[PDB]
Amino acid sequence: ADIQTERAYQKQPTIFQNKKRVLLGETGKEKLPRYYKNIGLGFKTPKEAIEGTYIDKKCPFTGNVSIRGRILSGVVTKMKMQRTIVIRRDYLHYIRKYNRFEKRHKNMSVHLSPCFRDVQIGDIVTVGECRPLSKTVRFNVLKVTKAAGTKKQ
Amino acid sequence: GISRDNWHKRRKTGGKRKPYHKKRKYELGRPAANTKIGPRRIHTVRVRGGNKKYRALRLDVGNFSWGSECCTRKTRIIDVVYNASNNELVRTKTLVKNCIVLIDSTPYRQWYESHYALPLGRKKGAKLTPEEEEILNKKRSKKIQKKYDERKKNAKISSLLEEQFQQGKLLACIASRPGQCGRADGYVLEGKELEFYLRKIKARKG
Amino acid sequence: ARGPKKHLKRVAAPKHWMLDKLTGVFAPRPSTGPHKLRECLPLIIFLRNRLKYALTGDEVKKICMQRFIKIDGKVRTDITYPAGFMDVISIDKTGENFRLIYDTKGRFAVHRITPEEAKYKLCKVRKIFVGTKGIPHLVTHDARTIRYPDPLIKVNDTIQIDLETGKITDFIKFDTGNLCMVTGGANLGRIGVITNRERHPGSFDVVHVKDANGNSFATRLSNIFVIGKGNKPWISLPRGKGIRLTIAEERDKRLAAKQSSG
RNA sequence: CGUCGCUACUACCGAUUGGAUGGUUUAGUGAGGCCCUCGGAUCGGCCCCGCCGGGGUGCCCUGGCGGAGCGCUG
RNA sequence: CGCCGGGCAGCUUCCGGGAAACCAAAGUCUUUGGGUUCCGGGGGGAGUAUGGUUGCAAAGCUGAAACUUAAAGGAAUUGACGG
RNA sequence: UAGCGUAUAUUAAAGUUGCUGCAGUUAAAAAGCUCGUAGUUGGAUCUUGGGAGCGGGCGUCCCCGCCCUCUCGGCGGGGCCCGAAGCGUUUACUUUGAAAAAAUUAGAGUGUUCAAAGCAGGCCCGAGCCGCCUGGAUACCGCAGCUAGGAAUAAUGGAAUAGGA
RNA sequence: UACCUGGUUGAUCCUGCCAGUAGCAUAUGCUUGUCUCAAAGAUUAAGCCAUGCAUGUCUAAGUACGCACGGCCGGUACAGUGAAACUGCGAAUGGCUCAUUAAAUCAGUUAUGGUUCCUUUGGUCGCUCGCCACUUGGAUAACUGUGGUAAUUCUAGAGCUAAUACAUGCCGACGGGCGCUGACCCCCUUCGCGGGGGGGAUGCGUGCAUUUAUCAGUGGUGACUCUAGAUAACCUCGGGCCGAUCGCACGCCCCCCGUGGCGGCGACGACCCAUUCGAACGUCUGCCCUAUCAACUUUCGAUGGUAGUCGCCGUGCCUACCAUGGUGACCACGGGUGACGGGGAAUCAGGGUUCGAUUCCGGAGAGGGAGCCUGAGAAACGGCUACCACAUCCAAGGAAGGCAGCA
RNA sequence: AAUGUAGGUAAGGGAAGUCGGCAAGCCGGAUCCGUAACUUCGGGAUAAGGAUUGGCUCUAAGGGCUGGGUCGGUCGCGGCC
Ligand SMILES: [Mg+2]
Ligand SMILES: [Mg+2]
Ligand SMILES: [Mg+2]
Ligand SMILES: [Mg+2]
Ligand SMILES: [Mg+2]
Ligand SMILES: [Mg+2]
Ligand SMILES: [Mg+2]
Ligand SMILES: [Mg+2]
Ligand SMILES: [Mg+2]
Ligand SMILES: [Mg+2]
Ligand SMILES: [Mg+2]
Ligand SMILES: [Mg+2]
Ligand SMILES: [Mg+2]
Ligand SMILES: [Mg+2]
Ligand SMILES: [Mg+2]
Ligand SMILES: [Mg+2]
Ligand SMILES: [Mg+2]
Ligand SMILES: [Mg+2]
Ligand SMILES: [Mg+2]
Ligand SMILES: [Mg+2]
Repeated sequence: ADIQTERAYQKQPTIFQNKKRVLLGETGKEKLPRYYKNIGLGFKTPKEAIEGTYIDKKCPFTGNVSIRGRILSGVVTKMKMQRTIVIRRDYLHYIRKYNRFEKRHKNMSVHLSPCFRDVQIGDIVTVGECRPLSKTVRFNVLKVTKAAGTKKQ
Repeated sequence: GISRDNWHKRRKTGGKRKPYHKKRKYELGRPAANTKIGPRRIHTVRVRGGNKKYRALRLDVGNFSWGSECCTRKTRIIDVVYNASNNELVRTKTLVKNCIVLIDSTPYRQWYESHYALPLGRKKGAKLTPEEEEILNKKRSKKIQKKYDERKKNAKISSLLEEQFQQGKLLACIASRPGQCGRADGYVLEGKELEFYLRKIKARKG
Repeated sequence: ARGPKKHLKRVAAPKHWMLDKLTGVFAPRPSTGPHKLRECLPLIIFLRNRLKYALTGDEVKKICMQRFIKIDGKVRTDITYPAGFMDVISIDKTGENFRLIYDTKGRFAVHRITPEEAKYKLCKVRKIFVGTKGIPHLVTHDARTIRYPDPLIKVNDTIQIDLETGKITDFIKFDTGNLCMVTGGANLGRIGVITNRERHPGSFDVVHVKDANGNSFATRLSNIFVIGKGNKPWISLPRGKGIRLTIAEERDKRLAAKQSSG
C-alpha cells in the first residue's frame, strides 16, 4: 500500500526531499533517494531495504537504531502485532543434583522491519540487541532463514 | 510527584509489580510546558546535574528555514493549523515539536526579491515604488546584470508556495521542542509533505 | 547510597596494595586522578608500606607537605594521590627516582631509575579525536590529553612523553613483533612480544604474546602496553625481566638462595 | 467386637444477617507541597525641574531643601 | 509323526532372586543405569472435617489437621486348641 | 575434664525421600480397562585402510609428519613467502585461554615461646652495617556469557513438480 | 573413620518406626585456677525513649576599623595574633537495622553508537573586529542602641561597614583577514555589439557553547543521523563563556627622559572537552513452598504502531489516534514465607541436606505514609512541610519532637 | 370563626406513637461501573452499593448518489470503429 497511512508525514529524517526542482532536472521522473546503512558484524543489508519505499524509524537498516550487544537467535511464534513479532528461544537448564537438564523457553518480542516480507511461523530469525524500542522490545530482526521451505506446493 | 518510573507498570505477563522502594528524585516528571502563542514568556527550570531548561510558556517568533532556497529567517508565528497527535492542541493553539503553524512570509519574500530580482506575492505592482523601483532596476553594470540573469533561469517556485506567498502566510513544521529549549525553530513545508498536509487540512475542513 | 562513596574498607582494597587485615578497618581510598583506583598505588602506601620512609599516615602527610614528593615532574601534596602505571616518583632531597612498574606477580614493585631515564615516560594512547578548528587531539592511558600529534600515531600505540614539556619525542606503533607488557588480568606483569592479534567485531580483541622463554599466553587488547621497538624495551625492566616463572622453579630458587646465604 | 452409662482431653457442625485484629481496595471528603494564570502590601531608577543655582560663558558643569513627573519603569 | 510362529497354561530344575511362602519371572540389583507411566513412607485419627467439582439421588473424584500410640503388620517354626 | 548435664532447631546416622541409591504379589503400595495431547525416550546406515625421517624404542612401540579454498604473498608483474575474504550447515559435547573483588576454603613460606592465629621476617654488626637479603604465592570459584583446537556420540538440514551444483 | 545398637515374638527371619549415638547453635543448670583470641537486644517489639555525645571546617594566598591582645617608632590605608560574622566547602560519606521486597533485590555477563557527573588530573581561557578600566553601584552581616514573648538555636525596629557574596561593565589584543553586497575603475578578443579577468569606495555577518535547516565527504568505529568542515540564520532579561579576585620575594628599560612601560613563582576562577569517582536505566541466564491458586492482563495502559509531552537520556513514562494484542501445565496469575540477595557457614566417602538478621559487596528504611527546598549528587529525615499514631513544655496565647547512631 | 373534607410545610429527636410503621415520607428516569446468600442452574437481579446528568462553543465516528478515459486517425464545435 501507500506509505502515508499516518496522521503525520512519514519520511526519513536524513534525506532532503525538496531538492530544488528546476529546468536542469528533467521532471519527471526523478526517483527519491533512499537512506540505508550497513550494520556491521557481517550482516548484509537486504535488497528490499535498499530499494523499498517503507518508512520505519526502528528498521536496523533504514532507521535510527544501532545494533550492539548480544546477537542471538529464535523461532517465530506469532506475527499478530504491528511491525513486531514474538519469538521463542528453547534452551536446556542444568540441574546439578540430578545431573540432568530441564527444557525451558522464553518468549521475546522483537521488532520486524518491513524489509522482511516472506516471514512465516517457524522461521529462524537472528536478532540483535538495540536500545529499548518499546516496553518489552529490545531486539531487531537482522536475519531470516526459512524452516526447510523455500518452496510452496 | 509526577514519576517516570517503570516499576508502577504491570509486568509483560500481566502480573502486578510491587515497589521495593519509594519514589526517587531522579525518576521525576514535571508539568507540561503547554507552549501557547503570545508575547514571549520563558521560565528557567533547574534540571539534573545543575543544568538549565527553558519552558517556553508563550512564543510569537521563531527561526524557520526555507530549505530549498537555504534562506533561514526569524519570522512571526500566527497560529497552529494542524497537529498529528491531538486536535485539542490545534484548538488551544499549542506549539509542540511536530505541529505545523502559519508563519509570516515577509522575510522570505524580501530575500527572494533581493536575491533573484523577481516579484513574489505581489498582485499588480506599482504599490511600493520608492523602494521596489530601486530593486527592479539597480541601474547596475554589465557584470552584475550577467550575474542576475544567470540567476534568473532557476527562479522557479512551486505553485503551492506561490499561492501561500500571495496569501502572505507560509505554513511550516516546527522542529525544536518548546518547553525543553524555549524556542520554536522549524522549516517551511514544501513538496510532497506540503501536499500531504494541505490535503489533511482540506479533509479536516472544507 | 545517595551519592559518591568516599571510604574504602581495608579488606575491600585492591589485592596488589599488599595491605594486611589487623592494622585497621579502612584503606587509603585514593583521590580521583589519572588512574583508576583499582590499578593505582596511592602515595601513602607507597611511602609507608613499600619504602618505610614513614611509619604512619601523619608522618607521610608531613613528608608530602614538606614538598619533596614529585610525580611526573610536578610536586603533589595529596596524601592519597593515585600514582598509577610508570609515573616517575622523584625525591630530590634524598636523590633517587622510582618508576612504578608491575612485577612478575602483578604488583607495583620498587623500581629505581637513573635521572636521565626518569626525565622521560611512556604513555599508551587511548583515543584520538579531532576537535574544533580541525585540531587533532590525543588522550593517553593517563588523563593526559595533548594536541597536534603525529598523524601516523593511531589508537593504542605508545608515545614518548618527556617530562617538564608534555610533548612527544617518539612513538611505537602497535605492530606484531613488538615488546609489550600486560597491564591487567591474570597475565599482569608479564613482558613479551606481540605474536598474534585476533579481532572480534563488536567485542574485545585478543592478543597472543610470547615471552623470552617461549611461554605463550593471551589477553584482551585493553590490557596491553607496548614498551619496546620490536624487542629492546624503551625503559628499564624490573628484576626477572617480567618473566612469570611457576612455583616449581620458584621454590628451588629460594632453596638455592638460602644455601648460598647460609 | 460394638452400642449404652460414667470421667477427662482433642478437634468438627451450629442459629447468633456472631465478635476481634490485620491487609488490599471502590466511592466521597480532602491537608500540604509543586506548576500555571492572576494578584500587587511594599522597596528602588528615569522623567528631578516651585528654586536658589549657573560656566564652557535668560543659554546650569551642579554642590541641597522642597514639591512631586501624580507618568515611564524594575 | 514332526517343524515353525503367536497364545491359555502345566510339570521339572542349585539360572537366579527373595524375609520366606514362592517366582522361569517376582531372574538378568551394592557386579546397583533399556525407555516410560502411576504410586507408598510406622499404626490410628481417616478416606474423616472443610473447600472445590460431578450426580436426580445414592454417592464419586480431590483431600487435611489437632490429637493419640510403641508398636501395628508379613512369612515361616514349635506347641496348645478346634462344635 | 575446666568443663559437664538438660531443652530446642538443624546435620550425619536415613539406601526411613533413594540422581548416585529405596520400594509397590502377601509387609504401606500398580489406576477397572483402553485411547490419547503436552512431557520424556526413540532402530541400523555416510572416511576405513594404506604413508616418510625425526618417532608413548621402519626401530613393522610410534613424541608423531597427516601421504580448506583463493587474494596485495611485504622477505599490474621473481621462486627469495606467509597476509586480507569466506567456511562445502546450525548446535549440543569435550579440552584450552581470557574475564571473573577481597575475606573465608584448600594450600606454599615463615619456631606466635607451641597452637588457634598473623603476614610477617631473616643475614651479619668485628660498633660504625655512615645496612643488606626476601615474602606478602598458588589452587578452586557452579550455571550463564566470550575465544581457540577435536569431531566419536546426539539433534538438525542440502538435489524429487529439480525452483539442483 | 563409606560404622551402627536396644524395642513387636514362646522362639525365628523381615518390613517398619520409636529410642539410643556424634557434630554445631541458641538458651538454661552446676562448676570454674592461668593465659591468648573473640561473638554479644537478630529471633518476641522496624516497640517506646529521659539525659549526654555522635559534623564541622582557615592557609602566606576571599572579607578584621571587636581591644580581645599586641609590635607602633610617632605621623602611617592595612605590622602581627585573632573572637564574632559574611563567603566557600562538607553535612547525600560513615554508622545502625533487615520491616518491605519472589525475575523484584541480587550474582555473573554485556551495553549506554540511549544519559548525567561535584572533585582530582590534562587540555582551553588576546581565536570574537564590537568622560571609570590606574578598578564601577547598592545592600547586608558581625558591631552600638531600643525592645517583645512564660518559653525556642524566636526575632523586630533604628544606625553603620566589607567581598572571590550580590550585581554592573569597559579598554587591550585590533593591523586586518574571510564570506556576501557591491559605487565605479583598469587590463582585456577589441570591432559596430557581446567580452575573460583584475582591482575596488559604501554597506551586512564573523569565535566557542545553544536551536534549527541545508551542502560536501580531516580523522574513527563492526556499525553513526560520529567527529571535524561549509552555508543560512537564531541565541531565551528568573537571559552561557569571553577573569573589575588574593599572596610571595622583588627586579629590568629608560631614548621618549623623571613617571610610566615591563616582568617570575603561585592561589582562586571559569563556557566547553577529556579523565577519575561514580550513578541511572537496560541485555542474557539463575530463586524457596503452594493447584483446597488454571487461566490471567486489558474501561482506570494491558501488548504493539504513529506523532508528541515529560525526563539527564532509550522506553506506554504519560497524552492523542489506531491495531487487538501480551503471558500461561516448559506452571502464568494468585497466595505463603518464621524471605533482604550474594560472597559464605554447619554437616562431611561420593551425591547431597540445612543455615546465611550478623562486620565484605549490592539493596531498602529511619514511628506510618505522602510532598518538597538546597545542592553535582537526597524524594535526605542527627533538612523542611502536611496528615495519622504516640508524646514534651505552657503563664493555655503558643512552642518544640523522631536513639532500626554511641552509651 | 370553630370543627371538618382535600392538599402542603415544620426546628431538635427519629416509631419513643400504635394491636400493628396504619397513614405519610424515603427511593425512582437514563448512562457508566458494581452486584451476595441460595438455587429446580432458568433465576435471585433494577439484588445491595457508587458516580454522572444543565447551558454554550466545538471535535471525531457511524451514509447515499453520479462521474473516473489514451485521443478530430474526423463532420453523424457533435456522432459509428
Ligand atoms: Mg519404561
Ligand atoms: Mg502412615
Ligand atoms: Mg540427621
Ligand atoms: Mg523403605
Ligand atoms: Mg498390602
Ligand atoms: Mg504424547
Ligand atoms: Mg541412532
Ligand atoms: Mg557545590
Ligand atoms: Mg522479612
Ligand atoms: Mg545477609
Ligand atoms: Mg551493608
Ligand atoms: Mg532513604
Ligand atoms: Mg523522608
Ligand atoms: Mg421535623
Ligand atoms: Mg430534621
Ligand atoms: Mg412501641
Ligand atoms: Mg406505648
Ligand atoms: Mg403504607
Ligand atoms: Mg433480594
Ligand atoms: Mg457539562
